[PDB]
Amino acid sequence: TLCDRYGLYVVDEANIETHGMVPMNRLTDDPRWLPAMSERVTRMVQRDRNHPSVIIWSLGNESGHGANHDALYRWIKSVDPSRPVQYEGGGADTTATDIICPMYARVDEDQPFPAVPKWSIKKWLSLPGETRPLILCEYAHAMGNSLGGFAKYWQAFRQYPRLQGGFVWDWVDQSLIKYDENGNPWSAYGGDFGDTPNDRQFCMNGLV
Amino acid sequence: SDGSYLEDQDMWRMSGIFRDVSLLHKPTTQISDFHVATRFNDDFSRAVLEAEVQMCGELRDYLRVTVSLWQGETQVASGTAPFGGEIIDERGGYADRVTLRLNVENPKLWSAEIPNLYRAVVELHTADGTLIEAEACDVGFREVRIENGLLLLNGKPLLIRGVNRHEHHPLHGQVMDEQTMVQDILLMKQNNFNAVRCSHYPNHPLWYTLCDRYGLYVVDEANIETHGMVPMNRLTDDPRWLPAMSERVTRMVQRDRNHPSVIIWSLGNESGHGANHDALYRWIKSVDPSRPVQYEGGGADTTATDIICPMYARVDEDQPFPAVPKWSIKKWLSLPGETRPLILCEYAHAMGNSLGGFAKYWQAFRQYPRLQGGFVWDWVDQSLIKYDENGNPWSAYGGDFGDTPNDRQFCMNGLV
Ligand SMILES: OC[C@H]1NC[C@H](O)[C@@H](O)[C@H]1O
Ligand SMILES: [Mg+2]
Repeated sequence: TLCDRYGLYVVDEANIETHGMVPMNRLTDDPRWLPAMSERVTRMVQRDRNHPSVIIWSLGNESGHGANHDALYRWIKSVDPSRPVQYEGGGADTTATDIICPMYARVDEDQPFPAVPKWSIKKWLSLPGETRPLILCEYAHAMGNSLGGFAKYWQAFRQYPRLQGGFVWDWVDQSLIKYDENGNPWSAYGGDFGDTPNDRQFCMNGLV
Repeated sequence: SDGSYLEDQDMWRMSGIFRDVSLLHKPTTQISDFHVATRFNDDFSRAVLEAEVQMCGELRDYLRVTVSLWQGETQVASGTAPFGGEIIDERGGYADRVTLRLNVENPKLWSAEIPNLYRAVVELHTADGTLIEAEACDVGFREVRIENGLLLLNGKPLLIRGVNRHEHHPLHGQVMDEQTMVQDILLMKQNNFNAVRCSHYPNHPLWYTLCDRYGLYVVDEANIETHGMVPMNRLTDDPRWLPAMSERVTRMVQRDRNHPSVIIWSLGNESGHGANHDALYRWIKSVDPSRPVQYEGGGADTTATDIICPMYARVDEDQPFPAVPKWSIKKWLSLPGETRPLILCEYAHAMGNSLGGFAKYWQAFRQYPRLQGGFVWDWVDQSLIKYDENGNPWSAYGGDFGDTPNDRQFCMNGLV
């Protein structure tokens, strides 16, 4: 409602992420989990389809690429033809996405990982057969004293018509407040609550 | 002559009888034309050689044509037939033509790396076996095509290491001889070139034979350039000049279509973009579907080209001229709708102490699949020899002969 009134475009994302599985698509390629995944996508579209601020649907995050993704992609295109669908998993340019949407691809340098390469963004646009626009679903990791090289993305976004921008990672540091002996508040991160194993300061990635 | 309006290339303007003169004796019943074509299976393990032969003179029942294919001293395939094509339309077929199909198993493929040639002999003879005349050419088995935005030879993506070459000799002007042609080809291959662009006219006929034998890819170009017109397409958009332009393209294709080294046809150079270009583009695609057609004029990506072929576009920087912008090459590939491969028909101007930034093109050509290389401008400096008072030779350029107006040292652009 507030994004409708003040004016922001929204990408609305299904609550599905299975990053800790080996391989990443162990559940999303299995037909017994297709019921559970379909509830997460269908109920989101049925709740949010009337908001003008929502302009793109997303199938979730970091779940590899399985046949359950292609089925749900097609379900949305059929009940709501008015918004594009995007999905980054499985190498960012699968058949479950209308937009090429890499995470952390660089402007000029290739990162040629097996199965899921991250081409540089200028090269990706022009791979034989490729016609979709490219919007980074995550770029420029803002962890601590960071954002070096930010100007180089903005120079590319303005020069190339099919590079249409991206989403910085991310808005706000996820730190929590603890109290010392004198009751003075201090900012805490992973491991400060006796939680174990944990990933330490990696939860603080914000611009604010 | 009025032909001069079509011959405005950047070069010395000279005149006379500058290539060979011959007499040829043929019998009254003769072979008047023949074409050779090669078709392949998915993995290049089986080929069909298709030869079409046409005759002139009086048709008799006893006439026969034989085509044999030789690899060195070994006959590899052979076919014989009487005259008479298949039915073509409601009025019948060509009585004075015949098509032979020869099967070849595991043919050795032609490329610039390994230039394997066969010899095709075409005999016109009687049924009892008296020979009337023979003709022959060198045959290379190769397939050139554009598939999914890439230019492929024999199923693999080419990387063109090309140069533009003019026919120029400092003593003899525009007269070419075997010795100079061979010297150029050796130096080109010793310096890692695999391709040459005939800037900007058909070459001496021996040139194509030597590129077949030593292995270079050739771009063969029609003698049409109208650079000095305002605007550049004043003649090429005018239907009264369509006859003159069509003779320049059709006669080149009819002379050179059998050479394996020719892999791309070009419609000419710097003539803007007019409707005469689209018509001739379509004429070639229809008589010779086996080679792509390219044309740079009119902004390098018009409907008269199968390949985007800019001249002097930069790697990273745009040059946004009105009507005919030169995008940087990485950006051009990805303009909305664009799917063709990009090969620069001229890049890296080698005038004097030059070629700075050359490494930056080669880094891009290797990183991007649809950037498939280009042709440097150019091979040899066009300077001429003058003599001083003591008879000492010195190298001369525009203006040194009292020619006026002239363009000074701009004629010297070579790597050698
Ligand atoms: O030397 C400049 C160069 N520019 C482009 C032309 O095609 C060439 O003939 C030559 O004039
Ligand atoms: Mg010119």
